[PDB]
Amino acid sequence: SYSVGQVAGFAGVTVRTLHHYDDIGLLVPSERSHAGHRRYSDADLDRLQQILFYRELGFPLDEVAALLDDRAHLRRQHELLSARIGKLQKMAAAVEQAME
Amino acid sequence: SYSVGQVAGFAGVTVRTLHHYDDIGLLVPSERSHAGHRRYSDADLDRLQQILFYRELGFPLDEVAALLDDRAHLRRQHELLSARIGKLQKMAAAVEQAME
DNA sequence: CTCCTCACGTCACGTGAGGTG
DNA sequence: CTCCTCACGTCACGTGAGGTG
Repeated sequence: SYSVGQVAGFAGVTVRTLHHYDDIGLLVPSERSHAGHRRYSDADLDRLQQILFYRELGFPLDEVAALLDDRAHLRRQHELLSARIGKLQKMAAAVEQAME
Repeated sequence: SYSVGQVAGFAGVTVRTLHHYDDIGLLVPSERSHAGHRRYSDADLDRLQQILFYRELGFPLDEVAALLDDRAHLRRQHELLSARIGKLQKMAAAVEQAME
C-alpha cells in the first residue's frame, strides 16, 4: 500500500491530481490509515497508468472512466498511438517541405 | 479579409476560440466592419497556423505569445515533432511487448 | 516533513442571454 | 443566417488556509 507522496513520485503526477481523481471517483484508494491518509494498491497503480495513458492522448476524464469500466485494451492503445504517430509524421513532413 | 465564420472554417476552430484569442491579445483582427464584425487577413491566417501548431504540442497561450513575438521556427518545430514522435513510438513499443 | 480537508483561483475556452443588418 | 458583446459555467486541476502525528 502506498501514500499519496509515493504514488505521486511513481506516476509523476501531483498529489492534488491524486486527490482530484479520488473526489471525481476516477481513482479511489483501497483504504486509508487510522489517521485518514490514503493507501494505494498495486491494482491502483496499474489503473493509474491506464488513466495517465488515455489522458496523454487527450481523453476527458468522464470518457476515461467509461473506457476503463466496460482485457485487450492494448489493441486500441496501439491504434491510437499509430494514428497519432502518423499525424505528427505528416506534420513533420510539412515542416521538411517548408525547410526546402 | 475574412469573417470569424470563414476563419473558424479554414482553421477548424470555434468562433469563441477566435474571440478568446482576441480578448487575450494573442490574435487580433486587422480591422472590423462599419458594423464591428472582425476582419482577419492572410497574415492573421499564417499566424493562426503557428498558434494552433504550438497549441497542439501543449504550449500555454502565454508562452505561445512569447515564442511567436521574439524566421526559422521550422527548426524548433521539427525538433518538437521528432521528440514527440519518438515518445509515442516508445509508448507504442511498450504496447507491442504487452501484446507478447 | 507529509498527511489532511475546505475553498477560492485559473486557464481556455463553452454556452446561453439579448440585441444588431 | 452570422455577426455582436456581456457574463456566468466548466473542466482539471493549482494553491494557499489552518489543523493533525
